[PDB]
Parts: sequence; structure tokens; C-alpha cells
Amino acid sequence: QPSTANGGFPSVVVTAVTATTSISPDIESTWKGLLAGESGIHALEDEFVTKWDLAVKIGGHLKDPVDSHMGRLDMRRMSYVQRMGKLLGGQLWESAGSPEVDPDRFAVVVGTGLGGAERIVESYDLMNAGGPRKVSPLAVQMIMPNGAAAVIGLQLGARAGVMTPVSAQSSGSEAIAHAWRQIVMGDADVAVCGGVEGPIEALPIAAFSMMRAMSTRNDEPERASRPFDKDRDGFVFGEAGALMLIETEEHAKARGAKPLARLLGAGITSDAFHMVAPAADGVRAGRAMTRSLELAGLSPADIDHVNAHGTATPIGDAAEANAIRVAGCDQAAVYAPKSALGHSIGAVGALESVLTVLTLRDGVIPPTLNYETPDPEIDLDVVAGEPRYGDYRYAVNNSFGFGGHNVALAFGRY
Amino acid sequence: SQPSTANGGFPSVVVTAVTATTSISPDIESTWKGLLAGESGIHALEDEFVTKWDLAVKIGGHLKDPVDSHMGRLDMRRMSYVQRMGKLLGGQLWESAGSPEVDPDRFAVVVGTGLGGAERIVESYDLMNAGGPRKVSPLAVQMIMPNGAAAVIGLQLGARAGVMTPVSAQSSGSEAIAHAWRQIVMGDADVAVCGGVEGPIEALPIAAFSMMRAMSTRNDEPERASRPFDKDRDGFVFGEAGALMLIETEEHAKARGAKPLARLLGAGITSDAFHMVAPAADGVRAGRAMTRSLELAGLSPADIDHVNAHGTATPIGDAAEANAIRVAGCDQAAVYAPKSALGHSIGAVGALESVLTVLTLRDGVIPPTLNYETPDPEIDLDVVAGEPRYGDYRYAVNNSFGFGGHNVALAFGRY
Ligand SMILES: CCCCCCCCCCCCCCCC(=O)O[C@H](COC(=O)CCCCCCCC[C@H](C)CCCCCCCC)COP(=O)(O)O
Ligand SMILES: CCCCCCCCCCCCCCCC(=O)O[C@H](COC(=O)CCCCCCCC[C@H](C)CCCCCCCC)COP(=O)(O)O
Ligand SMILES: [K+]
Ligand SMILES: [K+]
Ligand code: NA
Repeated sequence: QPSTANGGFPSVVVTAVTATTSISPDIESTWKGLLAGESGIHALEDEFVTKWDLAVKIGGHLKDPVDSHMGRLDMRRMSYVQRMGKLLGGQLWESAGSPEVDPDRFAVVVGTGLGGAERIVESYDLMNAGGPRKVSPLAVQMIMPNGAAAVIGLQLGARAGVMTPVSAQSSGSEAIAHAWRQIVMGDADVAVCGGVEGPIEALPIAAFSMMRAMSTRNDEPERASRPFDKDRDGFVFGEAGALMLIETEEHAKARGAKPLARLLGAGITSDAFHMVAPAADGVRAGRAMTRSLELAGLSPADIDHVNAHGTATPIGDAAEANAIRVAGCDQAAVYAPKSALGHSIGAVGALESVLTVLTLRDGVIPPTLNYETPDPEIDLDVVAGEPRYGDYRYAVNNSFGFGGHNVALAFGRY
Repeated sequence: SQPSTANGGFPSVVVTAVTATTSISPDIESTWKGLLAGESGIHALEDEFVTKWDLAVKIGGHLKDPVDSHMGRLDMRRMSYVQRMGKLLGGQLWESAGSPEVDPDRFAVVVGTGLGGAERIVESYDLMNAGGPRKVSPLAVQMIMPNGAAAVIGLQLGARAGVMTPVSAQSSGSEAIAHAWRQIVMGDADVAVCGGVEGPIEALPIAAFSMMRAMSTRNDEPERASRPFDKDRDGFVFGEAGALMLIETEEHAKARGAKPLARLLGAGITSDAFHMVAPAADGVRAGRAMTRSLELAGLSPADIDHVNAHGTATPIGDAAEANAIRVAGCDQAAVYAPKSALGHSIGAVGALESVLTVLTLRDGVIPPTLNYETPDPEIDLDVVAGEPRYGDYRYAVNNSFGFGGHNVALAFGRY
């Protein structure tokens, strides 16, 4: 059976990363911030919070709003996720040295949780007020959930496929998994991949709040997101979007690109357990991590580091601890970045994949914020307090989505 | 030499069961008979919303048998429409397959859709605007999320080897079958339910596509309106559908005694990077999606006896696809455009047309393309028309293209 280690798949490397977060618009600054213990989570000051008296009054808006970079035409003729895709795809391409690739070997794979949904409600209101001829001629292309990937594919010139996998909170990781598949199956030599997501707004907060999934520690915003802590009380929104450039090691060498890490293998499984709760036993989630190892050609004993999905729900973190045990990965050093950056839904697995890469590049794991009282059910080596330095070689990034979706990505130091 | 189905580098994958609901029939076998008899599912729309809004489009095909006549009280309150359609088709498919006892850890679901449970977005929005955040359902997130129908089916049927939802607008239903074939041939699953679901004809969808000037407005003769490849075409017509198939390795089928209907041999996915909604005129990357499906199957273009065209009956789309079929070397295939009779079901349609391609191979017959009356010289294809065309069809390609520049081609063969 082919694996990356045995040469049955070609070697695939990560050659550039870009992200915008609640800490910074610059991924390198976000990273320095994380290592210094910074949080992106603050009191929400939006008028919508008081207008509705929302139960949730905390979150991390982007440090640098996407629309501060957008012309007036884009603000009207693109949905928000498309604008985010255009901004991040252009940034990534510049970071990569604007390479001249063969468009016919270049794919784009970008996940998102929903798509241009503000344009659904806009079109509905316009039609209700004015009739069907008031709906924009650009409404379909702004709404369709493949819209952001399609904008990026047209902008950068990708003709080897433009794919949008949707798996709710695992979408951003799933996108990188399918990009890796598209390269190792021989359909592309280079891909832009990752995830984008909309901003914090009143209706998204109402819907998730009514699920009772969210922290309401509004008193102390930076202390609210507590993955694996005994006193955790649910997740916190933190806006983001993230893309990375991956390509065959061959392709990278031929253009002189310096790899940041290796993308070794990807596992996708599902729970068949519940529409929003993850299976308590962690078994299928663990098998996603095992599958990524099998395709990489690694054993769980090789794994140095897990970047946890770690949302800070009581049931979600308990299930993930079980998953990491099922996969034999519970001796590894664990980081839960949502402690600092909060949860960006369809973007978050992509953001956390970029963080995994930077851990491997720099030999360091940031502290998991708010990790103060260990939970006996969890029993994981959670990095906390100070950043932890080490010669990390191999890491798994976990992401799980409502609907029972498990995605694990195996990364290696270059 | 690289793996193909023909050289055994990929395992053999067979289609073992199919289910669809359409404007002609809730029964796929009765849909197929109807198509062969020249039936159309397109009629005048009778909905109050047409006259409320004075819509410029007044034709389309609603399902013959509405999904919600089969839904219980709780289903109507806990699922979006595409999830209800997914639960209904998933149970029908499983029964049609003999309710097999498969290993859940080797069983995947891959179901595409164009949008998701979007009616629950506008419902939630209205509820909150009237009554505040506490009026939003605690089920709103799971009903809205576009992976929702695939997740309902995966939970219903017990699939633990992955549940995926590729979105590529009007190619989503074919792209789902492509990713299901990949999940099997990469070794992640031995059996998969896959296809596509989509919402019903409603005013707001009509309004949005008719503002693109994309739709036929031949209201006085509804069965004559959808005219793919015809000189006098004037845009697409909505026809509701949902469709799923069961695929599995040949070994898995044989061990449980399943009778295959056809083989699924390979899949190509490319993109145009040309325009956000118009397909590239030159058909080059769409042709490459067909060629790639042939490479992975281990076929040559001369092997392809039949192409089931995406054929939406837009002036631009049909011309690009004819070019693409020529680029792929497949323009001596017999061509069927089923949207002529069933209309366009957006995220479902590639899956429905994949089911029809399987049936053409199983039965050795292509239905007539309806309304094909005046050949267009920029098209130059062998379009089946008038009576069905019979033959021992050995291999076929199904095409589907989506706004955003997405091209998907699926190669199938006779079992
Ligand atoms: C990290 C947060 C993640 C949230 C993810 C939630 C899903 C994201 C959906 C995209 C949101 C885009 C919002 C951008 C528009 C914007 O900014 O416009 C505001 C005005 O508000 C609006 O238009 C509200 C728009 C509401 C749109 C419908 C949202 C429906 C949400 C569902 C009921 C709940 C979430 C479903 C998630 C399912 C997928 C993942 C499991 C300023 O406008 P102005 O007056 O200053 O010009
Ligand atoms: C073959 C047609 C394909 C259409 C494809 C459109 C794609 C989206 C389909 C989703 C539609 C689901 C509707 C089912 C619910 C239902 O039936 O609710 C009616 C009442 O109306 C409504 O709630 C209408 C609410 C509409 C929801 C928003 C739709 C937004 C459409 C966009 C502006 C335009 C299309 C975007 C497509 C992008 C993806 C593909 C390129 C029963 O009324 P009652 O029982 O309450 O009396
Ligand atoms: K993670
Ligand atoms: K077709
Ligand atoms: Na006849």
C-alpha cells in the first residue's frame, strides 16, 4: 500500500502561508503574539449586542477588517467570504513570490461553513420590498457556497480543479486534505488551500447560543475560552481566514521555493452518532488520526505534537481526549489554539494547520491559554504557561465538524 | 505506467442500486420508461407565488410526488427541505439495495447540493427580527449547514468512513459521485452512497436566475421550452429532482450477491479560470475533465459510445460543451441532453444524469432529446432525437459543469 514514507505518494511540501486573525492581519505577527501569550478575545462592542441583549457578549473580531482593503465595487458585487478569499489569495501569492506555475497543474481547494449567506437575506428583503426585478444579477454568484474558492481560482488562474468541501467546523482542514489528494492522485502539482468564514454577527450568535454551545463568561473575555480546563463552559467565536500553498517537493525545488513543512497524509472519517455532538468514545475521530498516519507511513509512537480541535465545550474536549488515546497519540504535546484565537468555524482547521506548520518550522508550541485546573477525564500533556521549545518532527492537526465529520492532517518538519 | 481501472491499478467499482425522485415520477424506473416514451416533466407553474410576483418565468417541473407527503410531524420541524429529501432517498436506496449489512467503518456518504437548508436561514432571520434571539431554533445550525443532508443520510444509514459534501453549484451532484469513487479507490471505503439533492422551485430562486437572463421564458408551450443543442433555445428550465446511487467494490458486491447495474470507471475534475458564471467558450478545460476520466478508467476516446451532456439549453453553455466534447475526441458519441425532458435541478442534476447514464448502459438505449428540431451548425454533435436510439453501448461519459468554472466528467461502463 502506498504511503509518503515508502514513496508510493509524491512528497508534498508547504511553501507559503497567510492568515488574518483577531490578533493580527500578518500570520508571523499572530504567531509572535501567540508565543507571548496574547489573546484575540475581547468584549464585543457592536451595537447589535445591546440591540438584542445577546447572552454572549465576547469574541474576537479581525484585528484588521477585510473590508478596509476592499474597493466599492467588490463591496457590492462579492459576498464577504469572497472578499476575504480575494484578499488572502492575493496576499498568499505575493508571499510565495508570485510564481509562474502551469495553470493546468494548479488547483484551489477552499472550505467555508456556509457561503455568501448575507446575500440570501439581502435578496430576500429586496424582493419582499420591491419585487423580483430588484434582486441583483450577481446574487447567484455571490451566494453559491463554492463562490469564494471560485473567486480565488479565477484570480490566481487555477485550471486543475476548484473544490469546496463543506463539513462545518472541519471544512478548513478538509480543504487541505482534498488538495493533498488532488496532488498525490496526479491531478495537480500545486494547490492553494485552506478556509474562509464570515464575521461575528447577531444571527450567528443567536443560532449557536440557542444550542447552548457557547461560553457566556462575559466578565473576563480573555479567560472565557478554556479548552481542556476543568471549568470550561463552551466555545468562543474568533474570526479568521487562512490559506496555504502546497506543491510537490519536485515543483518547489524547481522554482527555488523554501519549504516550511511537509504535508504527509490526511484522514477523513465520520461518527454516525449525532448531528452536532461528537461521539463520546472518540473511536472514529481517533481512526481519522490513524488514517493520516497510515498514508504518511508513520506510527503513533512517532508523533511529537497534536494541535487539538479543542473547542472548550465539556463534551467536545472529553471526546477528543478519548480520540487521541484511541489513536495512540496521547503521549504527544497538545496545544488548543482556540484558547487564544477562538473558533472561526469553516476557516478554523485551515488556521490551525498553518499554526501546526509554524510549530514544526520554529521548534516551538505556544501555551494553551486559560489551562489552570486539569480535568481528570482528559489526562493529556497540555502545553501551558510558557511556550514549549523542542525539536518537533511530526504533528497531527485535528478538526471535527457538526454532522459527525473527523479530519486529521499529518505534518512533518522539512 | 500509472494506475487505471483497466490495468487493475484501481479496484473495480460497480453501481449496485439507484434511486431518484423527479418531475416525471417518484420511481426512477418509471421516470426512465417515461423518458423513453418522450414524456416531459415540465408544465405551467400553478403556484400562487407566480401570480403574486408576476414572475417572467412561469414554467418548470415540480416533483411528481412531493417529498413532504412522506415526512412525519417531527421531520418537518427538525430538518431543512434538502435533509428531508436526503432522508427519503437514502431510505429508498437502502431498501432497493436489499438493506445490506455493511461494515460501517468501510461505508462512506458523499452528497452534493447547491446551497443547503437556506429556507431555514430566512426563517431564522424573520423569527429573530420579530421576537429576538430566543426565537431562533436550537436546531437552526444543523438544519442550515450545507453538509446537513449528507450528514442526515450518513447518520441514518450508519456511515463511518466519511461523510462529504462537495459544492460546485450545478456540477455538485456529479462531483459527489467523483469523490465517492476516489474514497473507494484510495482505500478509505468499500461502499458509498452518493449523489445530490436540491430544493424545490420557489420565487426567490426564479428571481435570482432570471435576473441573470439565464432562463427560458417560453411560457405558452412549457414542454417545448427546454431545447438543449437546438438552434432556437433560450435558456434553462427548472425541473426538480434528487438522486442517489450505491457504489461499491466489485469484490464487496460479489460477496453479498448484489447484481451490478454498471461500472464506475473514473472521474475527472478540472476548472476553467475563465469567468464566474459563463463556461469557457473553447471547451478546453471541460474537455480535459472528460479526458482525465478516460485516463483513470484506461479508455480511449473512440471507446466512448455515449455522452450524457450537461446540455442546459443556454446559448452559451451548449456551444461551449460541444467544443469540449470535440476537444476530448468524443464527438462521434451518441449524445443525450436529459434536461430537455427533466429540466435543471442544480445541485442534484449531475447525480440524476449519472443515474440515467447507468440506465442507458444497463438497458442499451438512449431516450430522445426532446425539442431538438433545428440543428445548430456551431454544435455539430450526434444528438439522439425523435425515437430512442438502441445499441450495445459499452462506455459512456456523463458531463456536468458548474458556475465558478467547475468541470466534472464521470466515465461509466457496461457491466
Ligand atoms: C467567527 C464567526 C463565525 C460565524 C459563522 C456563521 C456563518 C457565517 C455566515 C456568513 C455571515 C456573513 C455576514 C456578513 C455581512 C455583514 O457583515 O453585514 C453586517 C450586517 O449583518 C448581516 O448582514 C447579517 C447577515 C446574516 C446572514 C445569515 C446568517 C445565518 C446564520 C445561521 C442562522 C446560523 C449559522 C449557521 C452556520 C452553519 C454552518 C456551520 C456549522 C454589517 O452590515 P453593514 O450594515 O455594516 O454593511
Ligand atoms: C429545481 C429548483 C432548484 C432551485 C435551486 C435554488 C437553490 C436553493 C434552494 C433552497 C430552497 C429551499 C426552499 C424550501 C422551503 C420551502 O419549500 O418553503 C416554501 C416557502 O418559500 C420559502 O420558504 C422560500 C425561501 C427561499 C430560501 C432562500 C433561497 C435563496 C435563493 C438565492 C437568492 C438564489 C439561488 C442561489 C443558488 C446558489 C447555488 C447554485 C448555483 C414553502 O412554503 P410554506 O410551506 O412555508 O407555505
Ligand atoms: K486543531
Ligand atoms: K449530463
Ligand atoms: Na412516440
